[PDB]
Amino acid sequence: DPNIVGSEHYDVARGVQKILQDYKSLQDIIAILGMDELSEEDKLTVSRARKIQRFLSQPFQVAEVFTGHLGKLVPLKETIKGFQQILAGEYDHLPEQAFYMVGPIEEAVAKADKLA
Amino acid sequence: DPNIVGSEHYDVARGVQKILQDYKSLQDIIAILGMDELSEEDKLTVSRARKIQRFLSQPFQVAEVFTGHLGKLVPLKETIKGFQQILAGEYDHLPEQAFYMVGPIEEAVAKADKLAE
Amino acid sequence: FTFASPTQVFFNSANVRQVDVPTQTGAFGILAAHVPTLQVLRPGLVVVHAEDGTTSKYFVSSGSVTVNADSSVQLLAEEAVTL
Amino acid sequence: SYIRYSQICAKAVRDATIKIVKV
Amino acid sequence: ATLKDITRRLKSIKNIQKITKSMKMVAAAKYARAERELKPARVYGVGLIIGVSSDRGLCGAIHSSVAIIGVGDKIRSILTFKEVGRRPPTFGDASVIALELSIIFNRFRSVISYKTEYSLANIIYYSLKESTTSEQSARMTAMDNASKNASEMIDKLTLTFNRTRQAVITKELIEIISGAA
Amino acid sequence: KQVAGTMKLELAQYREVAAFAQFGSDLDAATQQLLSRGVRLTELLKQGQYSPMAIEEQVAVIYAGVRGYLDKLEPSKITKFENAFLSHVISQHQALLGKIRTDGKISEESDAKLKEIVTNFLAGFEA
Repeated sequence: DPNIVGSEHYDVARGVQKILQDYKSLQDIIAILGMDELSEEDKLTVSRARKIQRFLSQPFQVAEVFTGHLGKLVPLKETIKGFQQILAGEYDHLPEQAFYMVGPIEEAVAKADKLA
Repeated sequence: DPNIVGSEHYDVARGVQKILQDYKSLQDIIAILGMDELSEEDKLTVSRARKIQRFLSQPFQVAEVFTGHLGKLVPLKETIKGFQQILAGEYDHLPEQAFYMVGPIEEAVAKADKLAE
Repeated sequence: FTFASPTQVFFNSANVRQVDVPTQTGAFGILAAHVPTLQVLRPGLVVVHAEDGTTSKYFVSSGSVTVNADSSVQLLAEEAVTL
Repeated sequence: SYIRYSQICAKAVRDATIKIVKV
Repeated sequence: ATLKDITRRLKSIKNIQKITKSMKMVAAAKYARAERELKPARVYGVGLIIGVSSDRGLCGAIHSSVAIIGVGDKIRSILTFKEVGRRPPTFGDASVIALELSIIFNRFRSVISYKTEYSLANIIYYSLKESTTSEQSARMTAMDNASKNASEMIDKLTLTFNRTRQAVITKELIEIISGAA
Repeated sequence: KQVAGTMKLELAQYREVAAFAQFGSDLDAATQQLLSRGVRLTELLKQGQYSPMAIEEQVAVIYAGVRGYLDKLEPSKITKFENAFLSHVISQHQALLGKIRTDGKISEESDAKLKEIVTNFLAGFEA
């Protein structure tokens, strides 16, 4: 609620949710035809939503063996900032797998550097 | 039955039902590929079927608050003739919303003029 | 000799004696030994003299005739109909 | 141009789809 | 989850599958027409960035492969000539393109493999004839793949339908036994 | 058995392609033919209520269509063809129908007799 968590926190949360529901609606046509048959408006939401999906995932400290990776604890302000930038279109050039299983937004950039 | 309501009445009833049933199969195409894919013969039957859909509808005299304008009673002989004319393609020049919520076929002609200016 | 419209092909790499051709300046009868030239056509008849002496008559509206350094000619029109 | 001339000759000899989009 | 929702979805995807399979044979028949007319076109056209495509999509990686001018409305869709692909390309269409005014198009090989004065209009005609033969055969495969994807989708939903059908029977039966006991 | 066996196969060949009739002016010439034979044989199976037909009248109307006399005939006027064709054969050729019924089969004489009727009836109808 904007009155409790803040107007910026709420809007980003609802932005993340809007694009994921928009992506979920196209799921059928994507499976029949393909991502390449979508419009330029839809292809842009799909790429961003798929990056948002992966940036939602997180390595857990209890799952330090199940993954072999390091446990990540991300502050609230940095969590809001991270998703806000993907929604505004700041990391459109970056690959999908860079957002998969990372801590803050800075690690998504640092992961993309190794794949360059 | 042709031997009850008349062969003229019966054939219009089945004719109206035939084009609406055929339109249903055409609706399955324009849902995915769109209106641009249909043949000139196809969009002729679609426009007629859509006009017949609306001409089946009429304002009721107990439903003044729902549709806005008053209700009216349509005689049987005018009902057979009305749909008969649309099936022949006599009103392919008239707009679609001219058949919506009107009485006899004469009201559809008068409404077509009222949509222009 | 190659003679073709966008619709159909009449001759495919002949093997022919001579071809009468309408050209912007009068007409040209291209023999087997003709100078390398590039010419543009006008509304007129094409007469094809077959290697066995026989004749073929078609009509040409417009196009181009191309005779290369060797003994090869490619005639192409926008439309060619009989008769 | 010769193209305009060629198409005019084409119209007369037949006596025996694309649309223009400009921003 | 309800039988009614699954029955509706089955008929929905079956409608897509029947349409995509109906366009596989259309793009097989139109390709046969396009290759029959490409033989006399190849022998006709032998002797600035021009992109050749069409308005009609659903043909796979054809519009994406080709990377004022620009024939085919789907090539300007990324950043002009409109109304192509619906009917086979005539010489008159290639003439109008030359009238308004170093060339990129898809060259036909087979059904699987592809590659991306008066004489100037002939090159435009050569590209147009080659493009539509490429566009149709690529659409043949695109809708063949889509008809496979829709059929796999039906198969998965049919298994759900059968589980739900069994589930409803048992649920009705328990409500009767319990009501008796 | 003679006209049914052919009809059974032709209608089965139709059903394997019938689901693609909405584009039935864009397919191969071979499939278009199967579509045409299918729709014409279907129109033959349509019947009015309270008016059942004798077996010899049934085989004669099915004979037309199964032999391909309705292929170049508008689908809407197949029923109008049948009712007129049946009325004519009942009036003029009682001996023919009487022979198909009594023999229980289609003799080569009755087959030729029917052929001369339908060919000449078609030309008058399609004019």
